[PDB]
Amino acid sequence: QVSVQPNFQQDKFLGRWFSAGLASNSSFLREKKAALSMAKSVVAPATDGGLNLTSTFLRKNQCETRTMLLQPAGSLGSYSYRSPHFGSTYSVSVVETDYDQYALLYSQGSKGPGEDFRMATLYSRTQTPRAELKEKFTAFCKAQGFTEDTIVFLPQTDKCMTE
Repeated sequence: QVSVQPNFQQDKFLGRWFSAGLASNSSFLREKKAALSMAKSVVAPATDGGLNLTSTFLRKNQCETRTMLLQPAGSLGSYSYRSPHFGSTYSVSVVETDYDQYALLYSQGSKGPGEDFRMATLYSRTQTPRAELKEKFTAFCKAQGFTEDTIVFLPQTDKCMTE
């Protein structure tokens, strides 16, 4: 069902990415769509062969950090995320990437209260992705059945982007 980047090279997907686009079926996210902001995500190899994703972003008047272990899930580019707080499991796939400019990610709830969740994410190596890259994201979101009102390009913040 979910496309995973052919011949995915985990060693080339590491380092700093910015979340520049988001689309989801979460009513909660839809309702604060306007208040959502760009996050800075750092990808590093995890001790289990998968990836650690550490994201920092501005919410209210403070920088928040979140860490996510992406465990290998059967093929390179396909991962599983298990929420420590809600026991929910999600499939996370790197659908398409050129490693030095952009990545398209797709996440799907599998088990638990988050089971019906689905989300597409645009990762960019810079805070200002070219229009063509934003086209690839819009096109992916539409094809996957996300509607125009749930697709957002996350505006940059002047905070929580450092180190």
